[PDB]
Amino acid sequence: IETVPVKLKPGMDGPKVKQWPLTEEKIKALVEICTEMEKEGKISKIGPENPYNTPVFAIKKKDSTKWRKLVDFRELNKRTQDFWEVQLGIPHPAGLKQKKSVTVLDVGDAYFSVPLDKDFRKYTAFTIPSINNETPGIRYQYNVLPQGWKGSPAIFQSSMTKILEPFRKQNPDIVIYQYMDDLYVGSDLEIGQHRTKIEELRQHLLRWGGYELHPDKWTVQPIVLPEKDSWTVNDIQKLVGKLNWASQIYAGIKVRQLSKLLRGTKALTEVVPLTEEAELELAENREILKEPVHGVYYDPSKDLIAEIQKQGQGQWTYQIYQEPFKNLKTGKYARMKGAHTNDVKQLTEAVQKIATESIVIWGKTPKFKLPIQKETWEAWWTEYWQATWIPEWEFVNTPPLVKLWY
Amino acid sequence: PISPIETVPVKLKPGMDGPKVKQWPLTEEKIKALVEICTEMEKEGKISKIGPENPYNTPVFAIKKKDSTKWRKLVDFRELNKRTQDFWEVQLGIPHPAGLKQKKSVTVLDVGDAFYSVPLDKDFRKYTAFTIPSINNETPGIRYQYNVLPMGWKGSPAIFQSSMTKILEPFRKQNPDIVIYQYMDDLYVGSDLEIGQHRTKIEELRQHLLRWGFTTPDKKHQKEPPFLWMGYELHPDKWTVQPIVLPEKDSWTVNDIQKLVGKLNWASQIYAGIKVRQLSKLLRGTKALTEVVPLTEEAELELAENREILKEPVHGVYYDPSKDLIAEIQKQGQGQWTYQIYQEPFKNLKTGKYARMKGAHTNDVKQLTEAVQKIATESIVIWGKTPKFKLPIQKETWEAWWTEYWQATWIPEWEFVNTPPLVKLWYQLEKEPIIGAETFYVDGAANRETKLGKAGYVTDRGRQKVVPLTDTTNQKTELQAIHLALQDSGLEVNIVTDSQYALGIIQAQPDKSESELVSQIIEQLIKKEKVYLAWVPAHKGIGGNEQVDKLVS
DNA sequence: TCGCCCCCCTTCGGTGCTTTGCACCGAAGGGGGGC
Ligand SMILES: Nc1nc2c(ncn2[C@H]2C[C@H](O)[C@@H](COP(=O)(O)OP(=O)(O)OP(=O)(O)O)O2)c(=O)[nH]1
Ligand SMILES: [Mg+2]
Repeated sequence: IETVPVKLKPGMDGPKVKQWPLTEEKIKALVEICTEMEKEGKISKIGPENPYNTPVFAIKKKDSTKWRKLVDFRELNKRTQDFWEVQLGIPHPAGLKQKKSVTVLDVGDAYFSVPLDKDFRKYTAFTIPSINNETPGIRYQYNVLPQGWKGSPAIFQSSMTKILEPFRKQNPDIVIYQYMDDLYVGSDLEIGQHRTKIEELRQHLLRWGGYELHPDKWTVQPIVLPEKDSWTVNDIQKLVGKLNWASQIYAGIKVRQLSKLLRGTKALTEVVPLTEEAELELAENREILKEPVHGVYYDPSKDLIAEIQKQGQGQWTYQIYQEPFKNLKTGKYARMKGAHTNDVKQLTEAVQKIATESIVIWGKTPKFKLPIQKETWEAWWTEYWQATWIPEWEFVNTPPLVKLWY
Repeated sequence: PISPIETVPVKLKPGMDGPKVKQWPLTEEKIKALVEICTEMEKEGKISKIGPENPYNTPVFAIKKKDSTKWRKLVDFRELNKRTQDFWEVQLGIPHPAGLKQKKSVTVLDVGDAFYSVPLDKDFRKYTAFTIPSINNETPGIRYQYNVLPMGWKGSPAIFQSSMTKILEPFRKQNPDIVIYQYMDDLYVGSDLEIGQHRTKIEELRQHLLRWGFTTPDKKHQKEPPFLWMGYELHPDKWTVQPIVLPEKDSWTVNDIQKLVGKLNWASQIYAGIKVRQLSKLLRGTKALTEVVPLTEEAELELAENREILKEPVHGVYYDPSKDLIAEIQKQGQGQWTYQIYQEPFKNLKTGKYARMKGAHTNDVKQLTEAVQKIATESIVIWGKTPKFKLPIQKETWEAWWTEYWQATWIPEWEFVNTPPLVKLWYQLEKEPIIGAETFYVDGAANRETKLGKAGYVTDRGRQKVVPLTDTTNQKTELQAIHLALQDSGLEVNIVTDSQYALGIIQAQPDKSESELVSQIIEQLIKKEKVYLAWVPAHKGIGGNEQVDKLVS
């Protein structure tokens, strides 16, 4: 078959990102994997005259106890031409988030049957490191549509459509959405009856070449206000600063008849009785925060952004937005691994879950603002990553003035 | 011999052409060293004569080798390198003897004339034009181009390393139980075979290299311990660094101190407890490498301590894969940390230190976390796994940190070790207001263009204060306001500010800072008994805050 | 009068914030070590 011409965006050059250190078992997995891929012609060994590189590592899902090679092509994808400009990419079905159970399938291997534009292959180079630098790094580049490259689902688009047509025609009310290397497959079948149709789809695939989500239960988490019977000055200074911040999100929120309560230089633990106009002002503000914001709409042309705050007790709140203070979704992620005691694992899992929700809902992942030191994140996050995609992220140090989302 | 291996195609950067730079003058001892290398190099096909058709040139020179009597031909390809394509370097790091395993039989080999045994892409050779001057006046020099990798070209190391890897690949796959550490042209070859069978494999390896144009001269073939390798000495059971000679000086220049600090960092990989904070401080604010810098008393003490350590002989041991790795950290003061990595007690694999100051404001717990992260990364590099940690921080202290701190943080499997001084939080902020304690409504403001500012407070018990401030900033005044409330308050205090900034710093529980002013506040926070700190939005007429915001107006 | 690699310590300068300095961070200066 004939390769599709592919270019970087104008004025950009290929990725030049250093390989980071890898554990013994990840290096072993990759040597085994890349060796086998080399024999099958999917990659070729290259030298240092190719000046591009992309980090490579390996993940292993507990419920699939084999390793999965993961090339972090985030940089290459940012620099790759758009196929929306060139009319090859994928659309998002609005019905997927309506389904009762969504299963995630890794169909990365379907790409390895299509060759890649030979002028573009050099941009896919990666380097396998060596324990104690016993040897120089070993470099490969791709000869076929790589896993994790955004041009792969676009180029393989028409192929994937034809593979799936019989299944989608036989199961009209199952919704399949391709996101990168994954198929997101939702239906309203009883759980065991869902899993059987997934096995059927897996079979239709193997005649050419995870665990269950529940958008049903992705509740939104609002801004709540404390309920008590007695109120101190500090309770009301914290209530006011909170509502003042919230007046950047909601409309017509009032602080005048609660600030009045505090007039005077008062003791923080001084119990101040609510007036009836403060009770009116409070129960009123309470309801505005109850039901959601009027006038917030998804814009597919703009990026998604996700913020996360650590709240303790293994709890994690998050907001997804494209414009400041116009949240498309507020939520709260809670862990259950067992110990209670790994923040970086919890945050890494919170990030995969939030990004998974954006794919189901809007069809793409958000750029994350992560509440963690860059170097702490980079020391550990690959130990807990379980997805075939990686979202964009940046690192923020944001002291809470208000515990706004709790 | 010239390897028959394929040449690596290499380009100039687009739009760029080749270097046109004149040879400078050289001594007659160096001209004769080059002529002999060069006439010989032409006879081995390493270089070829060129003529005026080739417009390029680049300067050449020569240094001596540690092979005391031989010379090293170098070309100043700075100009060619700029215009040469980029490469992806395949040397990702430096092997460490602590990552070696005990081997029954060991050999160290070095390839002769390594770079000159690898051919250079034929289309690129014309850009390597140079000239040998021969005492300058009497003749225009004799001109050559390289046919093989030049020493001084940006691409030569990686192309050689890549070529060596390919040449070694067949032998490695045929002998998976023979460890070959391949660093540039230096081969460490370890095996668990008997010496006789081992030396058979060596011959085989050496014959394999010779077929591909890589000689292994006897002079660089080490057969017996101690093996000289990568600046270390490998014995069967242990390893040492080659001797470290510290500068001795009555008068110290900036450059001398830079050299001294670098030596000590190199030593810190096996000498425990090395410190360079006070010596490095001396380089701050200096303006020339030759500026005399007087050693402070603290730098003299630190130097003295380091000399006592360097006087005691040390050795590392080798890695036993069947045992756990253990990393133990001690606190040394002033943001300095030292660590040891062992498997059996008092048999260190290696040591090291962490002393970087990250951020303007931090605390010991954060810096301990950074040390942990440095050690973890280093351990992946050397042994492919992270170690078990023994840390001088109570489990209670850590739990108190990662619950009240708003960022995700973590340490892997670790064990408390009572080695004072211990890492600890130097104060904590009450998460609830404190009954009976005074309430301070603090505020500070500065005129953005004027340099002038005011810091002050008002109090529930009725107290009142304003402080003129000169040459300040908006953020400083807020810090000063906090500075005052802590200063004029009892051991228990409640405080209220409207600087998200100040709240951010203090709430992170810093115990040190590049800011003298923040240090003072830290000082004062440590002396207090309880402190509740609270924030309110500015300029919305809140009780107390409005009283003080008015007052500071 | 050179090249490539890792490390540490200092200095400088670009970025973005509902800023007017400030904190963060990558790069480049110096040094150590390797071939
Ligand atoms: N540009 C440059 N390359 C060096 C330098 N030192 C070593 N190399 C490179 C080039 C050498 O060919 C290669 C191996 O180092 P060696 O010390 O063994 O020199 P070489 O093998 O060429 O000669 P030899 O027969 O071993 O004495 O590493 C240097 O100072 N400058
Ligand atoms: Mg040599």
